[PDB]
Amino acid sequence: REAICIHIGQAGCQVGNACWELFCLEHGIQPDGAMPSDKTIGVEDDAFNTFFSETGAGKHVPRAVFLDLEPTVVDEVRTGTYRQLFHPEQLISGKEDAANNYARGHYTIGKEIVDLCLDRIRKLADNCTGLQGFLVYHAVGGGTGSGLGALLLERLSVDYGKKSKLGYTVYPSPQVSTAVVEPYNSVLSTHSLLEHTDVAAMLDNEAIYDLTRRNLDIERPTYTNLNRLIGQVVSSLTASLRFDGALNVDLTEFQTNLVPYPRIHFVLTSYAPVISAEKAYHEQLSVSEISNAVFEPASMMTKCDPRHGKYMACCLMYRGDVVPKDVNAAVATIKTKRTIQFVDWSPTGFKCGINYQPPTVVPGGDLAKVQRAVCMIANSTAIAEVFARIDHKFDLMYSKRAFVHWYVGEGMEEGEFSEAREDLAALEKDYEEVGAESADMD
Amino acid sequence: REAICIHIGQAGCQVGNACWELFCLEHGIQPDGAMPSDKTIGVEDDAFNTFFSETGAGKHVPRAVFLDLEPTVVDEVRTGTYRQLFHPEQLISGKEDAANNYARGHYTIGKEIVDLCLDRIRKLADNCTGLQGFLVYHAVGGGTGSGLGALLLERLSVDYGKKSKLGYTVYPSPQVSTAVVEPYNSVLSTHSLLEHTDVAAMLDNEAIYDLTRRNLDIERPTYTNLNRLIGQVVSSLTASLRFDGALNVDLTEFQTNLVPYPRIHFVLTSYAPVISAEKAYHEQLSVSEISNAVFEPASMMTKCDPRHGKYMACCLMYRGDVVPKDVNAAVATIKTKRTIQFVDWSPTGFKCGINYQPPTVVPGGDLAKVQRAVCMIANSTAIAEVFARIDHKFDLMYSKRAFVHWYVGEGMEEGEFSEAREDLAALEKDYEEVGAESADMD
Amino acid sequence: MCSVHSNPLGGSRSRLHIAPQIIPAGRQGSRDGTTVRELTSNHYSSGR
Amino acid sequence: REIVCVQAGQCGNQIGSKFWEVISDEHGVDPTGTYQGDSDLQLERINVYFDEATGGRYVPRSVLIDLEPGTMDSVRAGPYGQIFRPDNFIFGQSGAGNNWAKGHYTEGAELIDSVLDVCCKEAESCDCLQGFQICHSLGGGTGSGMGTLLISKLREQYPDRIMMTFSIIPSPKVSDTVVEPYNTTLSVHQLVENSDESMCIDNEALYDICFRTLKLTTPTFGDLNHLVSAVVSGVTCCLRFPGQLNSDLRKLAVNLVPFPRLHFFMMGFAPLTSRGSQQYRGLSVPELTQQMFDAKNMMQAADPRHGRYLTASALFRGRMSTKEVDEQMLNVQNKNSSYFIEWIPNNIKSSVCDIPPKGLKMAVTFIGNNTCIQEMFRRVGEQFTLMFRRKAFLHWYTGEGMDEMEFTEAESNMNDLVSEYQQYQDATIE
Amino acid sequence: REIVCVQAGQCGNQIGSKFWEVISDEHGVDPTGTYQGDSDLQLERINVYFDEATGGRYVPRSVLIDLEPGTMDSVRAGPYGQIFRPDNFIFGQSGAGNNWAKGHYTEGAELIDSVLDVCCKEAESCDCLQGFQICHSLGGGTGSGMGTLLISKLREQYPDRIMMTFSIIPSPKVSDTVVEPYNTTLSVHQLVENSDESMCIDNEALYDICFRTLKLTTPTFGDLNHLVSAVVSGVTCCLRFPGQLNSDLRKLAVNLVPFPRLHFFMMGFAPLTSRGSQQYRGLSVPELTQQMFDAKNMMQAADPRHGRYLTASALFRGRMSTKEVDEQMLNVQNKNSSYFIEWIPNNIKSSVCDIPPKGLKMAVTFIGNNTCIQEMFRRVGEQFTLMFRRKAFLHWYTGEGMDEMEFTEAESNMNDLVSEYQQYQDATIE
Amino acid sequence: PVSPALAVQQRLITDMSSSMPLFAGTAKVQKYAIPRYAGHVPSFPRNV
Ligand SMILES: Nc1nc2c(ncn2[C@@H]2O[C@H](COP(=O)(O)OP(=O)(O)OP(=O)(O)O)[C@@H](O)[C@H]2O)c(=O)[nH]1
Ligand SMILES: Nc1nc2c(ncn2[C@@H]2O[C@H](COP(=O)(O)OP(=O)(O)OP(=O)(O)O)[C@@H](O)[C@H]2O)c(=O)[nH]1
Ligand SMILES: Nc1nc2c(ncn2[C@@H]2O[C@H](COP(=O)(O)OP(=O)(O)O)[C@@H](O)[C@H]2O)c(=O)[nH]1
Ligand SMILES: Nc1nc2c(ncn2[C@@H]2O[C@H](COP(=O)(O)OP(=O)(O)O)[C@@H](O)[C@H]2O)c(=O)[nH]1
Ligand SMILES: [Mg+2]
Ligand SMILES: [Mg+2]
Repeated sequence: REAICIHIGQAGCQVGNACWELFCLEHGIQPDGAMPSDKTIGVEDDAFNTFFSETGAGKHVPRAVFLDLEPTVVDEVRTGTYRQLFHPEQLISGKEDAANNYARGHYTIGKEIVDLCLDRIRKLADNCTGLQGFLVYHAVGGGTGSGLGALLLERLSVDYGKKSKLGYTVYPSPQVSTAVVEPYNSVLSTHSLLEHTDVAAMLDNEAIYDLTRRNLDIERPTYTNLNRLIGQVVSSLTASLRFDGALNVDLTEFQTNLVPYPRIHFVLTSYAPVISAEKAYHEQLSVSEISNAVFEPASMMTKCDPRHGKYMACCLMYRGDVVPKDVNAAVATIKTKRTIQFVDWSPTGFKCGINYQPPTVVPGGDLAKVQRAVCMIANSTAIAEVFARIDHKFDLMYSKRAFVHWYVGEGMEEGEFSEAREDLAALEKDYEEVGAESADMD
Repeated sequence: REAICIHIGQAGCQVGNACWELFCLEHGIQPDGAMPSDKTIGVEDDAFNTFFSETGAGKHVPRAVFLDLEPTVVDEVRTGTYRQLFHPEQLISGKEDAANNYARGHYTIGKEIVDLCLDRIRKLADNCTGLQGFLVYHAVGGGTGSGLGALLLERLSVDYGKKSKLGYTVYPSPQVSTAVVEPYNSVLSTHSLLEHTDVAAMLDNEAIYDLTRRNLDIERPTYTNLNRLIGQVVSSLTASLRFDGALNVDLTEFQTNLVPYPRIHFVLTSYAPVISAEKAYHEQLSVSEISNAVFEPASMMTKCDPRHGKYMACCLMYRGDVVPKDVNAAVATIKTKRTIQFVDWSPTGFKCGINYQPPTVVPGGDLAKVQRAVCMIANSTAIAEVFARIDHKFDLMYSKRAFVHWYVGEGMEEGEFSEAREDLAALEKDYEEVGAESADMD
Repeated sequence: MCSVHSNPLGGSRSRLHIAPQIIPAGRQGSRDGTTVRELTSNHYSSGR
Repeated sequence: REIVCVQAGQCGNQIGSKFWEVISDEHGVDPTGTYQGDSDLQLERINVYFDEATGGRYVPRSVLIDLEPGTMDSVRAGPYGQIFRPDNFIFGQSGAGNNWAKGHYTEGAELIDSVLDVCCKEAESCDCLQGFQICHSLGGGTGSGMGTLLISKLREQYPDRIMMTFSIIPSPKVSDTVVEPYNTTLSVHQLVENSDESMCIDNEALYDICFRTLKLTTPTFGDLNHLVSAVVSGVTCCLRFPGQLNSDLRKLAVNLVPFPRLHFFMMGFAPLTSRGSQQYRGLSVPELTQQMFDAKNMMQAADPRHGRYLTASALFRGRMSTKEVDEQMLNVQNKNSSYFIEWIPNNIKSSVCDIPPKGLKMAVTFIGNNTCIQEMFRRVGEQFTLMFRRKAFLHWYTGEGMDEMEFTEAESNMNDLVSEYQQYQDATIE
Repeated sequence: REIVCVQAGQCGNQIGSKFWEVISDEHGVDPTGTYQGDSDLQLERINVYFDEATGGRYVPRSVLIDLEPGTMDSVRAGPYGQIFRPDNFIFGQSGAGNNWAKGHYTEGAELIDSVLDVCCKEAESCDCLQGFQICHSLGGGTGSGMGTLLISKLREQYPDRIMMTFSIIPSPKVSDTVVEPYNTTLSVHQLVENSDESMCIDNEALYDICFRTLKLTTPTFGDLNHLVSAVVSGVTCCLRFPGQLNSDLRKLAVNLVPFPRLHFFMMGFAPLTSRGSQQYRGLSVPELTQQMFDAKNMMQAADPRHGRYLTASALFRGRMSTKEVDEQMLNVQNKNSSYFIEWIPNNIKSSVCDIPPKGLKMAVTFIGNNTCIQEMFRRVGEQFTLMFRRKAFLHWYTGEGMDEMEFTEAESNMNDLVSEYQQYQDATIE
Repeated sequence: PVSPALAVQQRLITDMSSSMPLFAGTAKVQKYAIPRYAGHVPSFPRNV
């Protein structure tokens, strides 16, 4: 039933604004937390409970924290339109940023802020009766997102233990780039994140830019569009908790079905009817068409080509007016295709979910309104190509110690670079070994 | 049941406009794709399905793609009257033309655009359940028609395999000409077309001009008249799929009946009651007179004289109020004539079709309204004269390599000219050998 | 404006429909009243 | 004694539709399936062609097969189409391509198992099964290939019963299809081994019947299919009504076939006469016998004057004296004695049935076994030999998979059948 | 002679709700619990499934168990949900996670004492206890693991009664869960030791039933669960109504199981037919018998034509002659004699009950013991061997605590079950 | 008061967008042509 959201740094807070806008509009909570008197129900219902709690006077308040080291974005939330929705104590802000240094966030500055965050998360977890996981939003390219996200996940993993923690992560794009030191921060983040997360979903801004140029007709996209798409994805994945359906899906079954070996937990995400309003009325959108679409690389939100690898598991979430027989026929048709390949040790490759609530349309939004949608999370060996280019850029800079004095001044041993680079080398070798066919039957 | 239309270049798109205006007017679809809301016939018959698919809101959309390298013609379609009929993705346009170079279309420029075309054709073919062929419209005299027609038919022939491909093709007229380099493009086109087409329909602009001068009384014809006549012919051949009748003819029956040997697939087309409104009320129009008409040389839409050859097979399509006894009496009367000769290895020379739907009248049109019509497609050795004249013009130009430096600079080996010229010479020898009359008595 | 969704394919809880003025795109599925108890119990559909 | 009908291809389904119209009319069954007849004699043999469904209804025991549902949709849309059982309509998704090899080998084997399953379900419900009845054309593609395939399967599964076929064969004049000789030769090769008795109809003979005898100004396929439905419904009349000298399909086979390969017969129906003239001349057995032997009333292009009768049978419907029947058949055999094969002492079998078709006082259907059928097979073999020497369209059939040896075998078998007919025609006794 | 029902997991609770709808309808029980029936035949055996609460009411002897209350909240909101006793709903606070080891070992041992306490309270209240009835899926997590845990405890506590299960098993074409082979293998290992009779259903077979026989355009899980509830309520009909030849679950077991390991059966229910076709065919014992053996009407993907029947049972409901039943079962055994194991002189048991379900004149449910079940187990064992060689997802199960030796034992036991079916298939008299 | 007509549905979502000034000079804002248009479209209100 309940889930707690943790938003870290700039990308995570900005994506949080779009997420909570969407969750409000789907349940019908006004921006000030008061349910309108007209939104009546024939019978008493609980679906909001996943994301909101009531104080008893009937105000709604959400199960989230906003964490940042710079004030500006949180002060923007405090002075914006949603001022009354959040509890003011929940919005925690420091004095100064981690300046693109993982070392500054992890060692110097986050060490002061981390205990307030832990006290807030404890205060949330005490007001629950069926907590079933954490959702975390951050980017690994910047300093505070990497360093404080790792430190906070470590503390959560010791205090709460077995409870599942699912991360949504913005990785450095393969040729669009924003800062010079991105490879170092992403490697050092990924080293800590490897041990202390159950599934990690990867996003690249270049893919969402391509998707908004190609499918939508947007020449000049901006971060609000990307954040609204991410919010739609999160709403699709969490819809299985909130509404009636034929095949529900709890967050622990994702971890059980998608992860074959404990290090092999990085997954690809895609969404089918990303379409504009003018195109949407010229075409039918049957189950088999959107099922064929999600396997095409034109549907993906991460810049990787799955034709260069093998699938291990797929999880397909259908929401809206869909009937199971068409899902079964579609998956059997996908299985027939010759350009889609599964590793021979994974014969039962698919997980299905079916929910009756169709995707919501947001007034300022750019997606059309549609009766059905499907969302996919999938595990594939193609991801090894994504790590190899980051490792190559790391090797290029590190061969000459290009920036290391900043990291060493803020508290880090030089040895930590070599350890992380060796761990990522071992992850590459794991992806080489898992994909090798077993044919020694004699 | 279903057929997919592919329109390439300028002639093929302009003929496509006439085709889809006509097919709309026969079914009754408004230019915006919506069925008339005040029409209550109740028998919502399936006949549209051959050419249209439904979105579900009751809009109609057509099974076609428009392919061009220059924007202007597709922008004319985008800004015209039929804007709402086509899906915008279906209308594909490049940046720059193939500049009358087959080599430019095939090697340099079409190679970038071709993958979008294949993705659209796949998206159409996936939304079918009894696809029974492709209809292709292009001219072989121009650069994009030659280069993209060859490249696209080759790719379609590998990917789709056994599915039939029927082309309607505008060839360079025997003395009317539009560009200097027409012989080179026609030779290079015909080399590819030999391997990768199931039936080829032959057209010459001089014949349709002569037909519009002699039967209609038009001194100053323009392309809209020719394109409306071509659209009527295509509607006559595809009418057998769409309406009830006494003797139906499936598209595979054409290939079985018309093609004796796998290279001898180039066919002549003619149409009988092409008549003006003022003449139409002075004459009865019985079956036997129009059957005699389709065999008169004043009726053909290709500039060839059938008195210089022998027929191998004829396919006669009757539409409208016709009775089988009149068809049988007419065919027996034709068979009696001494100036009509069939090869001695083809004793049962005729195929018949009889359809109940009379030809449609177009509001701006110039043809009269008539209760019956007949359309003929026939295989005859006379076609060898058209190739001989193209090859002679090629030999005159090729003796000095008159323009070849453009083609070699734009990417083609000089050797390809000699190969193609030898292949068309072999096609001439095939038509010489098949027309041999031999005595097995020996 | 908001309304309440119907439950044609199952379910028992009410669902919220947001902005009914915007007409959804895509094809609506084919539906009929033919169910499995109408077939396995109503043999008296015709009183011949 | 119940018959199961199979209708194959466009020609077969349309003639079958007209046949079920004629039979449903004769037993007074409404198109809703309700009995509305006016005599117990109609009800007492309804089981022969109809099965009884619950609460009054009757359903016709027929299987319809085609490769595109266009014909199936046309017959289901017809005025009596509703009577047919929905589960009995079998169709595919792609055509025969007018190609025998496609219809027999590629799309045939895919659907054929479902047709045999339906035919067995229908056959095993009968308390005692009589022969099967199949209507198809030999010149087509799915008609020829799947008709002969189904005949082979039913002959393997029910070898002790009767196999009856009504078949349309290409006219020498009406060329409706270019590849007619191949399909005809392969189909006759299958039929002469598999069939027990096969009836052949030329469209040209029906056209000449309509224009000369009935003087119709503008005939249509409804008239030709009505004439065919009349003879088809007439041959079985003695199976399902009383009479002074009953007859049966097996008794017809035993009296008409001297040797097992000589089982191809001509058909005729006598009281065809225009509505204006009929008031001036009453029906009588001399008049019926005169129309019965006039070649104008025979449904084949071959003329009896070029051959000899081995055997013939006449089935009379109506209230009439047996004496007139006996003396007419004796007088016709004695007066035209040169055209009857002399080593059989009496060539004509007669049968009398009490119930005539509605609106006629009397009627007879005539079935004749005459050697002139050899001229038709010779014509088909000629067109095949002209076409085969030049490999005129063979690549389509070879692309489906046929070995060329099949064409030479089928040609050889047809040539031996023509030779055997000619040998018994010109035999003599010294 | 009263049965106690247990419903476990999502599939089990959903099928159970529909089953109790069907049973409450058959005995005329209002959703308030008041008896409103219209014949004494309904009342005189109401005790079999219901207990009587004070002032009129009846309560159904069923225990509902699940690890997350979502399903229970859905069933409680349904139209009949109120009838269930509040104390009979047992639930935890976190899901099974689709993991057998979690469902069996961690939350299983936490909840199991309260379910056993409720089951004992219900059992010791009976004056004479008949077998238990359990509904669950084998591919899931809490259904398979906790269902088999509870089955083991009840078999320890009541070893002299019968234990009967209805079970849903993974389709051959598409998986709903990635780790299905492990959960299925471990559950079959538990069942083959503990169970007396186990029934198996493929969701693919129900889809093919709906599409081919009923021609439904848009079937839903409600239809599949209605078919299952129909067979489940049909098997017990002879326990609770009069008839000419009474039968009982123990009598079924004695006639169906030749050897104690061979207890896995196929199910079918006959008068399935589409609303368009129903006007065309009346019900009769030959029609039901012909449809009953058609593999189209069987609720598993394996087809009888690849195996042989050891034994079969047919339970008929309705007013009918015994002569038609015995002679039909003889004729079917004689005509298909190669498909019946020859060292048993008669393979089919029949039973006849006077009272059909409302609105049907007659019905039969079919239970079959056929060797083709070996193909399903072989397929599951293949998928297990592919997954197990690579330790594909094993760390979850080992982290809960399972030894790999359990996996090797379960694989060996399934392989021996397949071998035993194959050995009895190819046995001979010699 | 949104009408259920097709064109109103096609352009209603575009009209309410929060990034209207950033669409100037593109093919979306030209109401007289279908999207992915190729010809010139002005970017100043006097020309528009
Ligand atoms: N999709 C998306 N990406 C963003 C957004 N904001 C920043 N990014 C990307 O994330 C990376 C920058 O990470 P930041 O979030 O700015 O780093 P930070 O958490 O602020 O860390 P500090 O700079 O030390 O405060 C770059 O690749 C940006 O393109 C956003 O709102 N949406
Ligand atoms: N019937 C008809 N013929 C046309 C039409 N337009 C051009 N042609 C003929 O087709 C040939 C020219 O081919 P084009 O279509 O112009 O070549 P293209 O496809 O535009 O190729 P590019 O020049 O490289 O763009 C000449 O013989 C013209 O007479 C037309 O609209 N109708
Ligand atoms: N008498 C009659 N002949 C027909 C009819 N329809 C088609 N034919 C003839 O049958 C032949 C065509 O065979 P067809 O039925 O099309 O073969 P199919 O394609 O296998 O079904 C030609 O000789 C047609 O003239 C009909 O309704 N009545
Ligand atoms: N027939 C039927 N099958 C179901 C239903 N619900 C789930 N299933 C199937 O059961 C399997 C999933 O098992 P599940 O009940 O979710 O296991 P659980 O998580 O332990 O409760 C899949 O094969 C589903 O297709 C239902 O209502 N009816
Ligand atoms: Mg920052
Ligand atoms: Mg051009």
